Amino acid sequence: SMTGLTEQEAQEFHGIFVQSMTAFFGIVVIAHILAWLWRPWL
Amino acid sequence: LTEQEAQEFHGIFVQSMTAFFGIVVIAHILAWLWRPWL
Amino acid sequence: TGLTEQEAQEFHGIFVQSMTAFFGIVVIAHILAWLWRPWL
Amino acid sequence: SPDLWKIWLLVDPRRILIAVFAFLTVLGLAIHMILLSTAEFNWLEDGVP
Amino acid sequence: MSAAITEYMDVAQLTIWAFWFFFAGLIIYLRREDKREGYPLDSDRTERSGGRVKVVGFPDLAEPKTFVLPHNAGTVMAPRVEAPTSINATPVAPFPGAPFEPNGDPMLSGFGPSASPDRAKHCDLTFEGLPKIVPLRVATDFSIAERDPDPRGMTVVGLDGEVAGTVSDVWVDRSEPQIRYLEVKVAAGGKNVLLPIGFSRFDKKARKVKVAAIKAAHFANVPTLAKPDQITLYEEDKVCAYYAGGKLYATAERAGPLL
Amino acid sequence: SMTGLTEEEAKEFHGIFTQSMTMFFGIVIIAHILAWLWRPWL
Amino acid sequence: MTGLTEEEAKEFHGIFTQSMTMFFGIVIIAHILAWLWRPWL
Amino acid sequence: MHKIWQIFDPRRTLVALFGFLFVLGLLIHFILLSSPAFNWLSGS
Amino acid sequence: MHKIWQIFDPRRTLVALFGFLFVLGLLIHFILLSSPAFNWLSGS
Amino acid sequence: MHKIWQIFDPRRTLVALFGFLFVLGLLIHFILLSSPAFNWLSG
Amino acid sequence: MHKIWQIFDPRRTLVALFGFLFVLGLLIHFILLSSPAFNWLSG
Amino acid sequence: MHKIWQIFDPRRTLVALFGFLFVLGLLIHFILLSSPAFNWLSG
Amino acid sequence: MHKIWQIFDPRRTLVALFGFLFVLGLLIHFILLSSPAFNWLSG
Amino acid sequence: HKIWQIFDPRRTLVALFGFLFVLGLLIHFILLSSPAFNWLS
Amino acid sequence: PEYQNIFTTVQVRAPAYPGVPLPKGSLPRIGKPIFSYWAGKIGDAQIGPIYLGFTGTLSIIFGFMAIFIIGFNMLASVDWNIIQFVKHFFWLGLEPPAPQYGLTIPPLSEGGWWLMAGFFLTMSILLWWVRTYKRAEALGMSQHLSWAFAAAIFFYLSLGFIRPVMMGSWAEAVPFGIFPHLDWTAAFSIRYGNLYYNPFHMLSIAFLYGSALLFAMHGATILAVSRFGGDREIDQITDRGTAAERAAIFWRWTMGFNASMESIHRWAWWCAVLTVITAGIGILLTGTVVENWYLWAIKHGVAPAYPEVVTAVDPYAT
Amino acid sequence: AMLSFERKYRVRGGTLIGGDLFDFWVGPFYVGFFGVAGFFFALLGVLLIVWGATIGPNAELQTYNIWQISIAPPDLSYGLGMAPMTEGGLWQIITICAIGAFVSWALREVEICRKLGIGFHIPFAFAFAIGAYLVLVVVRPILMGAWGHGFPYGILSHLDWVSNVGYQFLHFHYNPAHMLAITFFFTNCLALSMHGSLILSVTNPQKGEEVKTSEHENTFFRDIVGYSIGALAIHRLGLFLALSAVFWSAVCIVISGPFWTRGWPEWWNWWLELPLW
Ligand code: BCL
Ligand code: BCL
Ligand code: BCL
Ligand code: BCL
Ligand code: BCL
Ligand SMILES: CC[C@H]1c2cc3[nH]c4c(c3C)C(=O)[C@H](C(=O)OC)c4c3nc(cc4[nH]c(cc(n2)[C@@H]1C)c(C(C)=O)c4C)[C@@H](C)[C@@H]3CCC(=O)OC/C=C(\C)CCC[C@H](C)CCC[C@H](C)CCCC(C)C
Ligand SMILES: COC(C)(C)C/C=C/C(C)=C/C=C/C(C)=C/C=C/C(C)=C/C=C\C=C(C)\C=C\C=C(C)\C=C\C=C(C)\C=C\CC(C)(C)OC
Ligand SMILES: [Ca+2]
Ligand SMILES: [Fe+3]
Ligand SMILES: [Mg+2]
Repeated sequence: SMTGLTEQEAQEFHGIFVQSMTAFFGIVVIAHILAWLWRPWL
Repeated sequence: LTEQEAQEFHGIFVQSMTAFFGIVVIAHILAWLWRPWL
Repeated sequence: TGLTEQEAQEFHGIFVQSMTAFFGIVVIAHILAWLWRPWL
Repeated sequence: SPDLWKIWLLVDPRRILIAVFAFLTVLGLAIHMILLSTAEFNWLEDGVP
Repeated sequence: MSAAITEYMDVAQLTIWAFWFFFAGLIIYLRREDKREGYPLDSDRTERSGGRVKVVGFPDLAEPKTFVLPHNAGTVMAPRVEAPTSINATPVAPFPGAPFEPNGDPMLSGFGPSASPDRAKHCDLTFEGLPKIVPLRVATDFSIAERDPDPRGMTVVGLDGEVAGTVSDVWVDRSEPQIRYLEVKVAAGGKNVLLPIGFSRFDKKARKVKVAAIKAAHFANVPTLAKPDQITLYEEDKVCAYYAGGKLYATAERAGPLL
Repeated sequence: SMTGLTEEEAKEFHGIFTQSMTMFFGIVIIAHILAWLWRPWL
Repeated sequence: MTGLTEEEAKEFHGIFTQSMTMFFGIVIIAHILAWLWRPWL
Repeated sequence: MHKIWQIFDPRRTLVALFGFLFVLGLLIHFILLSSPAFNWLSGS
Repeated sequence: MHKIWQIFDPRRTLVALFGFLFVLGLLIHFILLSSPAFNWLSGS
Repeated sequence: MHKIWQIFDPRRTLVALFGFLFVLGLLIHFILLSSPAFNWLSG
Repeated sequence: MHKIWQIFDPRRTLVALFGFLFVLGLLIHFILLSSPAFNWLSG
Repeated sequence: MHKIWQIFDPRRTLVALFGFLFVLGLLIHFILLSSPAFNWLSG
Repeated sequence: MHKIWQIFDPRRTLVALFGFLFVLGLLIHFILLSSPAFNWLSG
Repeated sequence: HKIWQIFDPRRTLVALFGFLFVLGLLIHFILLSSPAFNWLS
Repeated sequence: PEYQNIFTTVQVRAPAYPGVPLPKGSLPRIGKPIFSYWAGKIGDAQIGPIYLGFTGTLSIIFGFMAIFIIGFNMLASVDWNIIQFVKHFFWLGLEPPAPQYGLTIPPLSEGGWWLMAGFFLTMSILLWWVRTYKRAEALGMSQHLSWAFAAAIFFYLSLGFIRPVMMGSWAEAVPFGIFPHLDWTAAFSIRYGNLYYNPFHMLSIAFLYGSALLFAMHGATILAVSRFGGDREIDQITDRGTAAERAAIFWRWTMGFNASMESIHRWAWWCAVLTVITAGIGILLTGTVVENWYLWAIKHGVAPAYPEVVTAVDPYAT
Repeated sequence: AMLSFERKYRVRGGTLIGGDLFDFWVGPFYVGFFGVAGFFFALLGVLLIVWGATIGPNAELQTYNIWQISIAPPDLSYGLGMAPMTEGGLWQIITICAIGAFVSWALREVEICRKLGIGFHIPFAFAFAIGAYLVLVVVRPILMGAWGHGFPYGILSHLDWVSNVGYQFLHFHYNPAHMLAITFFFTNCLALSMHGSLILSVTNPQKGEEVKTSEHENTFFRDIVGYSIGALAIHRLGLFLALSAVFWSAVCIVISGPFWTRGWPEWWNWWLELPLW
């Protein structure tokens, strides 16, 4: 009620937000695997 | 602004971004061939 | 910007044509520059 | 370009002439001064003749 | 990349020269914005050529810009063109640059320090659309601060110390809560005239308002407003300009010179 | 329209603007040819 | 867009061309004298 | 969890999220460059 | 995905994106010119 | 992409672009001059 | 508990809480990076 | 050339012209005095 | 030359000329006072 | 004697007296700067 | 004598103005406004309310962490003695890392705390910049304040981040202390050969001097015509009154040219902004492309030459 | 020429001295009696500056480089007396011309204020700048006992004077009045940018928006810092900050040398030596 977004509007944005965040985290995970192969830090 | 223009702009934006990323990938391949950094 | 698609197609046509002309002599300049002193 | 004259329908061809003449003069001044700064292309202090 | 561009040129020298080109361009821009008011200039150069030569100097004028006034009060262009206006004065001498002597009574001439433009004949509006400068009789929720003397009932005296009237009411700005005008009941004909706060010197101990601008007898000719409970931008300038003329016209000694 | 210039005036201006620019470039080319003869930089 | 008629534009151009040409003439003579006095190239 | 967007505006949150991510990305890249063992712009 | 442009103005996004990318591209070129390993204007 | 001029004013974009290219042209020329390897003004 | 959100604004609290946690997380990593014994970006 | 006075105000021209000549006259005298080769007041 | 006063008013001109002459006279005297060979107050 | 129809004789006396006093001060100070003519020594 | 409009003689009280309504989804303004009598004598009596959004809250948290770290290290530097903390407070400071560490992260007391304070303060300043951007945007106003704040931030970043990174050393950055950062300012000029001869230092001073000149001119001008309602500058800009005319005419009769009621604020805006823009540029040039500004001035014929009435024999030239 | 609304303001009278004799305009400028006096004060001072440049420090060091031109005050050995023209006497005459030009400029502004019926804030504010100059070349040299303490008239040479005077106290940043003056200068620049931004952002609002009101101005800074000083009071504040900076700068230089001869950091020893610590 403080943002003027309905339950369905919040439901649909969350689906796209989670999917977009998942793809970003996927690229990040791949980038760190490559970074680890280049030069491990632990 | 409207809903229909959103897909119109998005299609051109995606293609323009794809073309820009394509040149970027080519430039980095050439840069890697010239002098690799890793 | 108050510019309908009628007048946004020929401005783009000249703009692309001028850009190609500008990029055409840029490439020649860099080819001459590369022949003079390659930077890579 | 088949029709380059259409440029003068969006930029006034009076303040463009003033800007071009001012710009070319300043650029011409700059390049002369750059050459004067150079020990090779300074034509007033090179001793030739 | 190095600090030296040639044997003599270096990066610091190029950077300072780059600034001068920008600064020259900036001054041209600022001078162009300066010339959105009062241009083209009024000159004998234009008068003698019959308007064929416009005096604008350099840089010339910019394209008009639009100010969309709130509450659909109209759109005003800054580099506008105003109708020619005739001054109420005659030159003291015919050579260019000579001043002018106001015609008739200088206080009522509307010339010099009493000159004023014709502003829009509508009141200045608050953000909600109510008139901004209103008397305290209609701005009921407005009140004088407890620690300050209430101007109502104070005596108004002129330049010479003669009583001009009493403060019947106080006019305040509703948007910013400050006093703008003192409504003075003139004790010569019982007609209420406005006294701008800028021409008012409060004497708290004696509850007296001192007006050095004009004499007590000059309050009868202060410009009046069409509506008693609101003042337009046009009338604000007329009231303030009349008092301003007193700073030069109220007394013979005020025209100078000291010696 | 935008500049108060008609299509025929822009055709007129462009022809002489091109002619003046071409002649200015011609003087420039001669100047650089003389400059190159005087002291080449490449 | 300047208030100048067709005839004045041609008339001003004629005097302007002559005055510029004469000024350029004196400049050329001065530079010839300057070159003889002390050549710079 | 989908009700987090009934509390926070998606447009403002996304801008702030992208802004923080970009600054965080620059911060981590700068820390790695500042550390000699992970500076990839050294040729070694 | 295409729904992003409902809230984000395409006119403001493009100019900000172009300004951001140019500054980022300018910064990276300057960083490489600073590093002797990747300075292509040193002649070596 | 002809539609890009719906949102970008042709007059404002053109002069800004030409000014942008000029300063970039100055910047690259000056960077080359600062480099002793590519300085064409030295002997 | 749960009534804590009847006196604390959930919108203001989460931003303050997440901001503090982010600052705290940055601070601890900075301290560990400062420590030679725990700096993980060395040889 | 008499028509230059239909372009330029004679009064504004003379003030600008006389002011420039006076400044130019002072400038050359000062320049000569600054060089010992042409300073006529040194001896 | 009497028509010069139809161009230059005798009000602004006559006081400007006297001021310029006085400053010119002061300047020349100061110049001579600053020149050792023409300083008449040297003794 | 016609100078008084362009200069007000009452304003002129103030300017004249201001001018002469300033001039007299300058000359005295110039003499004081000159060791040969500095009488305060 | 005449009312000089320096102090408000009679103040009027109205119910406290909540503020122009913000768009939907904005946090309510916090704080119940009060009325200070003395604040009303010189200015507006109302204090508050303030808007504390998400960005302002984060800036506060980042900002406090920086200030707390600085103060803690100041207190640690006097071995926790709170009495000695007060005595030496002006002299206390948080030093940047030592030169031998370069751009690496040193131990806590050897510059590590400085980097954290530098980073947290930088984040709060950047967050505060976003806050100024959003407050203007929420009110439909333009972003002139954000641009001017960004100019000040650019100079701040040049002092402590950009230039030290360019130099490859955190030891070039500014200490967090009252007198220590003055010592840095003096040492900076001394180290790089008299910053007076930095042309961008000269420009920065011209604009800093010009800012005081313009505000004195503009402030006195508006007070001079405030009897005609000249302080109501928005009305004068949109509908030019006699206050704006007399103000413009005064300066035209004085110095031959004038601004408008609107463009004087463009002169004001640019003079203040150019103070820190040139300040930042001049800092970035120092040590990177110029080693000694006095010798740079000698090279470019800027430094005056004085007759050699005093000289020293160089003991190294033997 | 004159502004399109200016003709109705060009009125005779309001002169302090001269009456109708000098009451006229030259182009845009109003001259009056003090415009005539100020112009020839300035003309003589400028011509003596050029002459001082023409003779220079000496024949070999003479230069017309505008950065290097310098007219120096006398040696301190001359005290408060007049010096020979080439040994600082030219500086003394130029200083007198400068004082005449500045005061005439201020008095000409007074006459313009009287013509327009406006307040005298502008000449009053300019008097502070004149007072700061008078402290530099009159009050401090007199207190120090020599005209040679004035700063030289040169674009870069007067910076060398500021540098060396500053290091006569070993660390000039610790000058308490200097710190206060700098605080006002920096605050004034901050206040000027804020005021310029607020006026511009309101009269030039977002695209497709109307001009904002005084409520928007007050609301804007209340939303940021929690306080709005007001449209009228920001001009009082800007004037106060600018004049306070100059007042405390005049104090800071007049106490340096006349009223304090040690290093400026040593002045704070009163605080360090308090028995509280
Ligand atoms: C360094 C080696 C040479 C030298 C190498 C070059 C080279 C190479 C060039 C010049 C050019 C120029 N040189 Mg050179 N030049 C030297 C030394 C000098 C000296 C000097 C005292 O030492 C001077 C004063 C000049 C001056 C000039 C100008 C005549 C000209 C640039 C004008 C311009 O910018 O127009 C720009 C502004 C305008 C308004 C142009 C307007 C164009 C119009 C539409 C065409 C008709 C012009 C009209 C009749 C007015 C005449 C103006 C002319 C441009 C002169 N040179 C040395 C000795 N010089 C440039 C040139 O040839 O330009 C013509 C050029 O390319
Ligand atoms: C010894 C040093 C070790 C190390 C030991 C540890 C330890 C121990 C911890 C971390 C933790 C973290 N480390 Mg580590 N870490 C190292 C090096 C790194 C490097 C690096 C470039 O070297 C990076 C970028 C990180 C980054 C991180 C973060 C992912 C995380 C802190 C998050 C936080 O503060 O949230 C606070 C900020 C917020 C804004 C909180 C709000 C979160 C979001 C916005 C809300 C989501 C709601 C959701 C339902 C709740 C789950 C969230 C989860 C994070 C998924 N570490 C080295 C190798 N690191 C911490 C962690 O695991 O936290 C999860 C932790 O305890
Ligand atoms: C370092 C080795 C070489 C050198 C290597 C290069 C290389 C590589 C390049 C240049 C380029 C340029 N060089 Mg180079 N150059 C050198 C030294 C110089 C010197 C000098 C003093 O020594 C000068 C004055 C120049 C000058 C120039 C310019 C002609 C040009 C930059 C244009 C620009 O900035 O556009 C910015 C300004 C604008 C874009 C304004 C727009 C107006 C113009 C007219 C656009 C027209 C568009 C289109 C062409 C119109 C035609 C359409 C048809 C007529 C229908 N070079 C040295 C000797 N130089 C660049 C170039 O060739 O660009 C053309 C380039 O790529
Ligand atoms: C080598 C150095 C020589 C020397 C060589 C030269 C040379 C060469 C020239 C002069 C010239 C002049 N010299 Mg000399 N001169 C020397 C030493 C001096 C000394 C000095 C105290 O030492 C002084 C005061 C002068 C003064 C003068 C001026 C009389 C004159 C410049 C006037 C001017 O600039 O008009 C410009 C100012 C104006 C025009 C303003 C006018 C004001 C009024 C309102 C307008 C009236 C116009 C009037 C009706 C017509 C004017 C012309 C008339 C026919 C008289 N010389 C030394 C000894 N001198 C120049 C000259 O002869 O010019 C006539 C000149 O060419
Ligand atoms: C090593 C040197 C020392 C130092 C030694 C000194 C000395 C010595 C002095 C200062 C003074 C000042 N210092 Mg300090 N100062 C130092 C470092 C600083 C730093 C810094 C960032 O580190 C700052 C911000 C300052 C700031 C200041 C100001 C408070 C003050 C200069 C303003 C002023 O006096 O206005 C006053 C303004 C004027 C005097 C201008 C007068 C204007 C006149 C009336 C009009 C002239 C008209 C003109 C001729 C018109 C020309 C016509 C054109 C066509 C326009 N200092 C260092 C540590 N400082 C000065 C001061 O306080 O003086 C009072 C001073 O003397
Ligand atoms: C007091 C607050 C600030 C302030 C205010 C202020 N200044 C003012 C005013 C005000 C209110 C005016 O009304 C008046 C004005 O007209 O402004 C446009 C002015 C003014 N402030 C000016 C400059 C100025 N103000 C400065 C400072 C300040 N002014 C303060 C910071 C500075 C600094 C810090 O350096 C300068 C350079 C002028 C633009 C103008 C006054 C013009 C004037 O007096 O004209 C008469 C003189 C001439 C026309 C020429 C000079 C004649 C001399 C004989 C030459 C010798 C001068 C000097 C002794 C040697 C050279 C100096 C060296 C250091 C290089
Ligand atoms: C209520 O408060 C309490 C009592 C709790 C604590 C009180 C504390 C007190 C009294 C604090 C007092 C502080 C004072 C007086 C501070 C004075 C500060 C001054 C004068 C500072 C002046 C200048 C400082 C500057 C310009 C610093 C600039 C630093 C910058 C820009 C640093 C940037 C650093 C970055 C971005 C760090 C990067 C770190 C990398 C390596 C990524 O990190 C890993
Ligand atoms: Ca030669
Ligand atoms: Fe203002
Ligand atoms: Mg230190």
